[PDB]
Amino acid sequence: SQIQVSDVGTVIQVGDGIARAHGLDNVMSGEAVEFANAVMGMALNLEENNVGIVILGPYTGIKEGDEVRRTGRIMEVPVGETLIGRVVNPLGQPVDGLGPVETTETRPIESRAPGVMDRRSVHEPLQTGIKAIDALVPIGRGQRELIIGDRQTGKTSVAIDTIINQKDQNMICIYVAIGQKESTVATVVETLAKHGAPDYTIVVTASASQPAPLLFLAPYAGVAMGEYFMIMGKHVLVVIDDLSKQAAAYRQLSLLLRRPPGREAYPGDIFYLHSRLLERAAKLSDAKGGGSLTALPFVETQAGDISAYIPTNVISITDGQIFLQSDLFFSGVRPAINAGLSVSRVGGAAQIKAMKKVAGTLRLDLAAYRELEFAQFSDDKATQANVARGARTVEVLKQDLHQPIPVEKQVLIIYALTRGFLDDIPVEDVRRFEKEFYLWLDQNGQHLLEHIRTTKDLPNEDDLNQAIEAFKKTFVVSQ
Amino acid sequence: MTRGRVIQVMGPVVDVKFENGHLPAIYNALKIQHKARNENEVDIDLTLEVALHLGDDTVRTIAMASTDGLIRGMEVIDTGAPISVPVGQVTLGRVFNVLGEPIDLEGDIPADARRDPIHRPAPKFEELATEVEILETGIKVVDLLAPYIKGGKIGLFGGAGVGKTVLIQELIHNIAQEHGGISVFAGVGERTREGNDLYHEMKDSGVISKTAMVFGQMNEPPGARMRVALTGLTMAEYFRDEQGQDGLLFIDNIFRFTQAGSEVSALLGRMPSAIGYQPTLATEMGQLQERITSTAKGSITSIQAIYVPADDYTDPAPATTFSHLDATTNLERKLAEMGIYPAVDPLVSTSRALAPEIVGEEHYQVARKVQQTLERYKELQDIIAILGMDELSDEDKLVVHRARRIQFFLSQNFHVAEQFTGQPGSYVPVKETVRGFKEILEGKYDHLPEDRFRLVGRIEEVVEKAKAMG
Amino acid sequence: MTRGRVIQVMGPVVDVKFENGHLPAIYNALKIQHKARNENEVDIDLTLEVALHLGDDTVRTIAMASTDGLIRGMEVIDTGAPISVPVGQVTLGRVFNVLGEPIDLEGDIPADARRDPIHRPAPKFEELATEVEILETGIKVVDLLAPYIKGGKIGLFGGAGVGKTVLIQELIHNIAQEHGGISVFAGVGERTREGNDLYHEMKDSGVISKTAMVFGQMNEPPGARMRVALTGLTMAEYFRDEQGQDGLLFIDNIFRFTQAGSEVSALLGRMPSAIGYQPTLATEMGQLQERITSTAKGSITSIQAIYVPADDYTDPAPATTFSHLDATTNLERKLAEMGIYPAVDPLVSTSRALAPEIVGEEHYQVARKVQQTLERYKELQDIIAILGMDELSDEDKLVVHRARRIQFFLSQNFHVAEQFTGQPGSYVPVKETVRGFKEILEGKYDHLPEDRFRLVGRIEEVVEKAKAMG
Repeated sequence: SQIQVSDVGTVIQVGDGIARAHGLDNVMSGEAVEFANAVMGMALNLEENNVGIVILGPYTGIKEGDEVRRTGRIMEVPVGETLIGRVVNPLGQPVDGLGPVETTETRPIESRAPGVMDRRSVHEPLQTGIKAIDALVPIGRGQRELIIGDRQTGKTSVAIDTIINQKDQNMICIYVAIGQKESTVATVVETLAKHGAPDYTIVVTASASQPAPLLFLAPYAGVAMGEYFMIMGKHVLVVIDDLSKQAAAYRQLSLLLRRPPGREAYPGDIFYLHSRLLERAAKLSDAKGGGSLTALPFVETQAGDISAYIPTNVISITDGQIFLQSDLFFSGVRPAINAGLSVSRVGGAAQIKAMKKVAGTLRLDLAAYRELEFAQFSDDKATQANVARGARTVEVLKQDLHQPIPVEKQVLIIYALTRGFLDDIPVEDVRRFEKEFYLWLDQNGQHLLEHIRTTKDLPNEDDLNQAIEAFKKTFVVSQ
Repeated sequence: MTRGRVIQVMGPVVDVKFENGHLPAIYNALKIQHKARNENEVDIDLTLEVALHLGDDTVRTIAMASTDGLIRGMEVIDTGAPISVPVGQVTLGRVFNVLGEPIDLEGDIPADARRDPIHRPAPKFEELATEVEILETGIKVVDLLAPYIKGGKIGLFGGAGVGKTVLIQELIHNIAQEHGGISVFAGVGERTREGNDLYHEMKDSGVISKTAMVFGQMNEPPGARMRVALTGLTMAEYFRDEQGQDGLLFIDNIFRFTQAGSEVSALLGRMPSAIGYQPTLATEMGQLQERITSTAKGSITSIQAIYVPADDYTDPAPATTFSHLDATTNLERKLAEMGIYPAVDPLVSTSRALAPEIVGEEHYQVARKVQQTLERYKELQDIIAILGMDELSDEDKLVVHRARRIQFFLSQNFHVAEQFTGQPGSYVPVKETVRGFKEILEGKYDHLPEDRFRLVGRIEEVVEKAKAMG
Repeated sequence: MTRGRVIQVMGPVVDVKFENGHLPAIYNALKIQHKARNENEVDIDLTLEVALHLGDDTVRTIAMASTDGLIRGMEVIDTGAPISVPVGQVTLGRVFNVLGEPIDLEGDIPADARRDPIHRPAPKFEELATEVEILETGIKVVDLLAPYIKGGKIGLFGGAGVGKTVLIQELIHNIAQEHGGISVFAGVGERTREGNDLYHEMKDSGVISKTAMVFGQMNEPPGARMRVALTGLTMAEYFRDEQGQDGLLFIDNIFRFTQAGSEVSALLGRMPSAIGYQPTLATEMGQLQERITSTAKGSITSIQAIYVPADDYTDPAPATTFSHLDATTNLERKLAEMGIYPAVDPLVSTSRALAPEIVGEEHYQVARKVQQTLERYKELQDIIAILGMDELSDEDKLVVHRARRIQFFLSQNFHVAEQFTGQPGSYVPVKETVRGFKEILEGKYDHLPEDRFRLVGRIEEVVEKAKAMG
């Protein structure tokens, strides 16, 4: 098994990013093979008289006759620290143009997920800095929280702010945009640079223009790079800007190979395609150095139809979902979070006591308000009382893009409106009260917030004090 | 010799060609144990289950692990038997994969161990028990309103903050105690995260010493997820067969079992059927389900957790499944909010066994009554929140009164609850269960404050609960 | 030499076999120029785009014209490059087919002409512009409520007696003027009748000197209709690339583009996907759409007219399309009836760009307000036609008042309207646009009669309109 055809093949058919070659007698299924023109390809089907190769780049340079050579490496990707601050395609080849990625270690794309015993329950939260989410939809390190919604609901932004808010914490963010527009990718990577985020973020890119194979691979190359830090003591957050686009790329590549379709043209292994992917996001045991890879899967819903195939699949995998309402967005409610349907399961054992106590009532105050209003145009007197702070909560949850809020000052504001310390001020000045109270606390309460922080609790000293301390500001505010 | 060689590798499907007309039978295990002869290869260790005989001395096989690294030409060996697995005391308190290898950290099973083949024909007609006899779980709601049958199939509905794990745990406990029966838990394609939680929950509840576990989770290739229910079934069968016990078989999400089936079918090259399912759906279910039963000796009762494809129950997979269910246990996130645990819906949970021909007038009569009184109370609520409780047609108030005691009397002290309540836990036998509700319906406890029948056992405990705050 | 020969002819699909292992690459053009050697044959002149390499020195090809008359054996020649087309000033004011041949009567393009291949990879990541900068169209409704982005994709909805052609025409004009940018119009499978009308409408509006056109109409074989969007794209790319302009690309009915795709896919022998579409749908769209953008030098903004498969927007084709749209312009046959032209719905037309992070509080604030005041007025109508305008909750009347001036102030003097109005035409810059609505909202013009802000430009013109009938 050395030099001859055993390590060298010849293309029989090239077309639609797929190729069939004779030879390659010694290739291992999953092996990255290399075409003469130097494009890479992965061998999928090991058939008796040919090999099914999925081309990972330009397929027009390849013609029948082109030579195909074995590399002897199961599909892998460069992994390391050098990736940080770099924009690379799914194959670890940089595309930002800042020169080569000097990596030494490598990891295989498809790898086994942490065992049943290899894990430990999530408890450390993950501060998204996005008010509505940290209080109502907590995310813990090692969780997979699906964020699903229609196009233009602000799904990308949420993951952006979340990444920006990872400068304090020890997180190595990874953004994998599958099927997105390079333009949008560029602008995203540019706003990240602004907020000093590529210091801890890697960006794998598989734009709308690239052949299905790359989109199909992008999530996996992403988890790999992230698995490095995770399975090595570090904490990683992985965001996949679009699993629908991957699914679709998969479907395409599938039918191209003429694999019999299953429901909705989608192969029989469409679920496993995602499941095996998100099972790798775990919370490693202290015995394995409790690393943690959190996962934020994006699913784009056509017309808000959750019930759809792919969305229902990816829902039955993840530990809860964040629902971005379409109408909520355009009418003016960023973040367009649809509290009700949104749900986080590991949510709870994530929050720090500060958030635990105050955020509890928030669900109710919002709950009542939600059921009280299709009847657009009047209702009980007790309900006229409920609508009070309920209307003001909605104004506090609303948050401004690119402005991540740290927990300490966040637990106080979520406190105020739930303790009436805001009900006296109309919705008109609620958001003003926020900006106000924040800077006031950063100064006067710069000794109080530290109590919320260091302890993660807000018992007696904190509850009593803060109660009267909110007054320090409300009783000094403008009209 | 009996050595084949790899011909093709289509993802999890692998074809092997055998020389000297050896040809391993359908369902036989094939090990591929290859050591890399060079830096351009990888070390392979994989078992493949034979699926068909395509002719020309070739068998199409389904791999039980990942096929990455296979090279056309690798030699395959025939084990001679289907995937065999450890059975006995040796499996209790331990977690394994489809192959039967432990996946916990307690060391490995000895070669002395008995190992049974997972594939095996179900009991012969002459071998089954004739009379339908109910299995008592010491749990009121269950034993009264939706009696479980010894050897039948219960569908467990509900599983998100409703107490699904506690109920399973409490079940593994009572049977193990008042019946002396081991339970077996099969996790089929459904969140490793959860598998870990439950395992640990079983350490603390202590019920893990009375249960063997098998996990073929959501990250497993189709073959693994498809066969794990057979592995866990075998391990459980050994007790009913050899040690005549009335044991349990929990399968968490049987749907993933069928999903795993279609996922493979397609790959084998089978003509898709309704909704891309396998043409072979019904058959694969029946073969799994027909082994779960009570023979002359012991029995196997299964509580299968069902999770339908996005609200739809007419979908082939579950449509097929229900044909084997003898009762349904619906856990509702409403009774739970009220604090009525077990959150077992007394009006949706149904049983093929709530028939006087089986439970008699005593049980049946009382049962349909508790189900009826709850009917009135359930429908009135709307009238309540409008006209109030003031003068609600005399008798109707009498019902709203008695009902509230009834639904409250249905909650219970779970032995696994003591962990955080203090209260030790109950085990009310159907006999005492019926009586409790019998007298309640007779209004013989209409002078007590609601919370008196709250979270107890027999009706006596309600009286003891009486001498507290009234 | 590099000469192949026809092997098969399956409608528009034609297979060619090449000798001496020449094999033309995928996307290469193949000309068949055959002269009838007898009375039993016909003269053939046809270009074929290579689609795949089926092996045995054979390429499956898609013909760009009709295959009637092909004879197995005809010789095929490889041009060496993909369908190349004329780019530059030479294309302006002219109409062509997919191949790049003019179809107007102004004579033929010289051989000196530069010709670019239609198939080409989109700009490199490092090559794109980083900041999202809005493209100003001097049109109020647009620039305020649904800002177009330089290089993005606008979906134009509505096109039957609502003023769709005027808006396109008025667009080709403003950009050509205040931006110095050429536009390109691609008609894809959609009524020759209409193509003729628009061409002529462009003669009179005079905007045709600033626009090159390409028609691959409804009578064209799949190949023609599929590639015309690439031809017109190339012609437009030359300006952004070589002459750094911020040009436009109109594609009338991109849906027919994808429909043309599936129509071919089937013929190539591809496994149909959802709704018989091509398994390759997403990819073909992205490859077309990813070239439309702003690089370091210039930009390409496209206003794609979308026509969904009978009211349904979840259908694959449009589902795919929307993923690339940065804004939607809905022309409604209601505002038009009212006489409010452009009939651009100020509440349905949406933009990815109406965000303060891009347009700032000045623009954004004013925008969401104009959108909100219109909300009240829109919902009240029903109350109006019932209880009248008498004493409508003070403030609400104030809104019904201010609103009516607002929706009226949104109409405009189109430069292309002067043709039949007399009024010359406007170009209100977003800065002045915002101000106009700013003050209006401040009620600073609540004493003027509705028609005063009717069909004008800035808010000044309203005052000049004041000194007429009041």
